[PDB]
Amino acid sequence: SDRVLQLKLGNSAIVTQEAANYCCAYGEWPNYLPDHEAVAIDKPTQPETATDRFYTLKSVKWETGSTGWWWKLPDALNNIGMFGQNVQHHYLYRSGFLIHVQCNATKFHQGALLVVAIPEHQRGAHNTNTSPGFDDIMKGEEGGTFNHPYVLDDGTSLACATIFPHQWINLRTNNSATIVLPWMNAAPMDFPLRHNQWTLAIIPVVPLGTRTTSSMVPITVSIAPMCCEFNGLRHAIT
Amino acid sequence: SDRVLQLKLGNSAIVTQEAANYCCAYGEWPNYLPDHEAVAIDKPTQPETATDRFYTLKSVKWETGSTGWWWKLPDALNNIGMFGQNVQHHYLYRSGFLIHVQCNATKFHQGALLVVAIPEHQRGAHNTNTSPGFDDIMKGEEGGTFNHPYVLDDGTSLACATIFPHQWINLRTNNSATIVLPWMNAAPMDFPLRHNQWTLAIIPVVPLGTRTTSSMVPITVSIAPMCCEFNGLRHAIT
Amino acid sequence: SDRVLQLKLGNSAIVTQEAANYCCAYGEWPNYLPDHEAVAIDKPTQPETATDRFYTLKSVKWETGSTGWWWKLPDALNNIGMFGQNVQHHYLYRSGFLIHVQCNATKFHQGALLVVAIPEHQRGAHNTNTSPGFDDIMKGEEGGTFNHPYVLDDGTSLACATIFPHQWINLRTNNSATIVLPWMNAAPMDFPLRHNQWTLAIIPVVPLGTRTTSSMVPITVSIAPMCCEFNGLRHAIT
Amino acid sequence: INFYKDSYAASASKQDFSQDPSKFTEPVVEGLKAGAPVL
Amino acid sequence: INFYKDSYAASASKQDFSQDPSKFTEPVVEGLKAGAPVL
Amino acid sequence: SMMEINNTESAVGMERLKVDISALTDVDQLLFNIPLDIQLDGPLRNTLVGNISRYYTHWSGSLEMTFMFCGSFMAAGKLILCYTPPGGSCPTTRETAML
Amino acid sequence: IESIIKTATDTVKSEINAELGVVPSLNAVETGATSNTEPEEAIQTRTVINQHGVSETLVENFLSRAALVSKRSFEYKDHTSSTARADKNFFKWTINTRSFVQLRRKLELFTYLRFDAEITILTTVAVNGSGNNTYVGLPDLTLQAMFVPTGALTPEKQDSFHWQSGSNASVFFKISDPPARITIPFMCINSAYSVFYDGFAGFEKNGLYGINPADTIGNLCVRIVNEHQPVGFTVTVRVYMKPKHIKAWAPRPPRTLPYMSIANANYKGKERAPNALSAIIGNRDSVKTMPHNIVN
Amino acid sequence: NLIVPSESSDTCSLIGFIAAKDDFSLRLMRDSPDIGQLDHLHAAEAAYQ
Ligand SMILES: Cc1cc(-c2noc(C(F)(F)F)n2)ccc1OCCCc1cc(C(=O)N(C)C)no1
Repeated sequence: SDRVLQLKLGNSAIVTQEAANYCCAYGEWPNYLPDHEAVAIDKPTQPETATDRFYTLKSVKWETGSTGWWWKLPDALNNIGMFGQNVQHHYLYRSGFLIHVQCNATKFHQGALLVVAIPEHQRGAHNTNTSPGFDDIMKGEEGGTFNHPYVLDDGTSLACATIFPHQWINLRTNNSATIVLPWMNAAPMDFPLRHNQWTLAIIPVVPLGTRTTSSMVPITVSIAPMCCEFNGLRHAIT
Repeated sequence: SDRVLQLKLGNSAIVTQEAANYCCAYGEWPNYLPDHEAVAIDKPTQPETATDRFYTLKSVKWETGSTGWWWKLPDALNNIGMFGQNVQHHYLYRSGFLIHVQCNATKFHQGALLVVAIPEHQRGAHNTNTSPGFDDIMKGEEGGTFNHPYVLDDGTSLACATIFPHQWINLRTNNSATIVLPWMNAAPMDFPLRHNQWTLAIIPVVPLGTRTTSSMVPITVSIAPMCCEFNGLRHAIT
Repeated sequence: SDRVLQLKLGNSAIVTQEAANYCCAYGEWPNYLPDHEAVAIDKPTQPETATDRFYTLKSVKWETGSTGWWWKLPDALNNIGMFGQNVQHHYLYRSGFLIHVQCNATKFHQGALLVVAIPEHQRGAHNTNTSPGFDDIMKGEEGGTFNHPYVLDDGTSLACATIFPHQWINLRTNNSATIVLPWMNAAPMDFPLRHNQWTLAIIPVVPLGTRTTSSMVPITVSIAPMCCEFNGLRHAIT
Repeated sequence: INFYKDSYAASASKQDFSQDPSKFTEPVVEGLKAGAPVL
Repeated sequence: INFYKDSYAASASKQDFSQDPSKFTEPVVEGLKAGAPVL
Repeated sequence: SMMEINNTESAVGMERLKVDISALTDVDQLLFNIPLDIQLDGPLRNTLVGNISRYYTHWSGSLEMTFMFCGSFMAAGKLILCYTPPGGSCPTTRETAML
Repeated sequence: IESIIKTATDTVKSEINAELGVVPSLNAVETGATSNTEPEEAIQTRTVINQHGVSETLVENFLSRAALVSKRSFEYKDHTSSTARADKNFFKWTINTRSFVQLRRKLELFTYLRFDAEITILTTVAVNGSGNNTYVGLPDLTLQAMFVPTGALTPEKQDSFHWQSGSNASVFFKISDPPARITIPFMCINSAYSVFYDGFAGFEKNGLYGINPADTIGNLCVRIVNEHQPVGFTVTVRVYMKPKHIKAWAPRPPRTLPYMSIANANYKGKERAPNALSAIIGNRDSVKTMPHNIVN
Repeated sequence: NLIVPSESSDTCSLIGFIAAKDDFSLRLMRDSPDIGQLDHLHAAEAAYQ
């Protein structure tokens, strides 16, 4: 009853038979911007199924020495499908996200992945006074990897990352994690090309292990924007 | 009361002070596809202000020997703004159009332009048995020119073109023409890259003339899609 | 309905067929001094039609290099008709004004005049620490010309002069401007020979231009005092 | 807190929210209507 | 004691005892019941 | 209040308060652009809105630009005025600005 | 029409418009009226409930701020061998609001102003180092500020019998105290001060131009009450004025060129733009040049 | 295009105006950078004479 789940958005659907539950960040659900909170006065465009659908990013391989992976939103989706086109043609965007992380192995495999959505994951640089550059932060669809997951690449602690909305993929228990993210920002809308509201981090707290014949064990991320709206139409910028 | 007009769609607006009236093709107004006429069962996307707005094409010069100009829809708009992106990312589209043609001169100038929207303007070739090719028909935003406007480039008559929705731009009378086009098709929706429902033709029945110092006299076309909807989302094709 | 106007005061009348509207300074109309605001206790004289009538000043020529013109009130009218006599024979005066500025040309002419009534237009001198002298300020019926209209001859901006009651004479649009001025003073009455409540400024923001055969293009000012009253009768001083 | 006997000694008055911008934005005898041509 | 005209000048507000720890301890769509297995 | 659109070395005095337009022999040509920054020294600085606003640090709300054509009665023409929300470069072609 | 406005106006959502005879985006600037085009008529809008306050732009708030109006330094010492132009332990100041540009420009945004004036006097002292470049400490002196109205006699020396102030309002304050403060009422003989006065102050032709005699205030006379010490000090007095209970009329174009004098509006402008006589706004290469164009 | 007859001026001028709508608001008063002084204005000293 809580291990099987189907998510359907637009023309996309996902089914998992080894879920635990799914997390609604801070007990909230995505919604459109209400009139009593709006700032931009132009009529927003709400593409609905054109943008509110699952986009699957490139899979990554879970290796023995893997330190972890991250993707910044909306940066990771800014060049994908109609969501990317709307982002490129509009000065302002707003949306939640539905995140589904997939990783399966055998009953002889072991490992634990922490799947956490970090709001405003401002990254720090290691052993230097220079702030991270644009190329260090904006990785797009490919995402990045943690240099020091122990401190979340920001001088904090991985052990306390559970304060953020998160699930675990414990191979003996489940093969997928689902997190629903509301709009998380100090402003009602934002410029999607210069600010990232959420960071999805997947960190192998317990390394992948087995004594059976080894196989590639990928981790796959599917993200569906929810309640997308865009304001300030102009020419494409990207 | 009938010479001044303002058209506002999305983030675009047009004002003319020398209009005659405006024509609603066959006395109809654009609308969305009703449930009792729909065929495609997927939820359509309706971008609204993102696509239902005025797009201005490249102006053309009205010369003494000008034979006339034409633009095919939706071909002319298939690579412009969010309308173009939605067309490229969807197998099916449906929309009306709001056409505004602009041409101004002095009170010492004379000339008459017929502005007619031809439904299913299937073109013929002159003095050959070979049918027109793809490059002859699909001209995109630049449009084309009439080889033999006298017969509408199709073996018919220009004199009888008034059976189609049309206005005139008579320089001594008005400097703009406005035509509202409903969806005109045998099918509820269509593939926008292979079929053109409407052809806009501007033909100088009375040539431009004056004895005052000559100036460039452009003709400018602005077209706003109305009640756009798209079905069959996939990757961009263009 | 708003382009034709007739003004009738006393034995004078003015008709224009190319007006835009007329401006009532700060949305006010002239009136006599009420009892609850009076200071001087002697019975005032109210000549009515003898003074509340249109006086036409000397016309000025609009040239290519014209910088603009100004007239100070009541100084400009202080020696004209019965208004001048009453001013000369009384220590105190009070009145509004009705200003009508006239300038006509052909449909081949272009130009724009800003017609603004400046309250307390205290003039400054250019490139000197010495304040303007009596002869620089008190020009009478002939008025003066702007040395630096760009800064209104007072170190301020011409661009912001629209904060004052004003109209425009745009040659393609209208050939006259009308402004109704109420009494504008810190005191209920004033000595007319030493203080000017209003300054009428006509500044050619867009120079006169044409390619047709040139003609003299005058600008004519007609000013009618309204609700005149005078106190403190004595011998003529002028 | 004003214990002074003269009223002009009081603190500032920041509660006058009355406005009439038409005195400067529309000082015309004939009011203009929305949409209708001015001229 | 606040005689200032601007409300943000007031002293601190230490009387908001409202809590909702479930926002961080139980942010799951399906609430869990006591004793019953979670999975 | 009037903008100083023509803030160029060639313009003196009130010449800076008007923009001249002439007949062109090419279509869809750009005529002028207006920087929208009130804090920087631009065409909007010496206006009522600009002068008053520069006594403050934060601002919000819509602005309106009004243009008066001061040609002869016999002159005719059509122009397109575009506002581009920020994010990219100022458009240099009509087909981009009209979006 | 007059109305009570506390927040910026809300926006109402709007639909497509195609109506013959209706052109809300067209206007007639020639009438002198500002364009009445609404955002809902120019573009398609959404509904927005605007909660933005407008209180900080109230005229009272805009002008009711303490601003420097007078700053005078004088030597506190034995003035037996001082020149006639030297301030000998006291000074007098003909009150005006035109000496410091920040307050002057804000005041000159209006033609007429009516307000009461809160006056704050701030005093600082420093030991004289000329020759006697030795520090012994700062004395806590007593000062007297006397308001001398029009027609009253001003003191001519630090120990003048005019300081007895039989009817003049005087305030005695110490340097160690918080700055002295008093409220001066609206004292104009008219209903409002004339910020600008296009007239002459006298019945002859040699009177001063641009200063309304109705607004004449008087003189502020400040002395050190203490007799001089064996060593000399430099005393600096700063006077701040804050208008309150303000009424304002007829706003004016702001001052652009630098001020030249406190007696007139004479202008010269900077040598080059910005704020030059021939170019107020800084130059750009052409009307098609975007000064701060964003590239990538 | 701009089209004029031979007798009209071939160059025409536009005047651009700007204003805020009644949804405009401002906050955080500050000293305007549009005015400043580096010395006392002329005749300011005379007030103390
Ligand atoms: C600065 C000052 C100081 C004192 C004073 N100092 O000490 C004392 C004493 F003796 F009681 F202790 N009185 C008195 C009055 C003062 O100024 C009055 C400001 C009024 C005004 C008019 C205008 C104007 O002309 N406008 C706006 C066009 N502006 O402001």
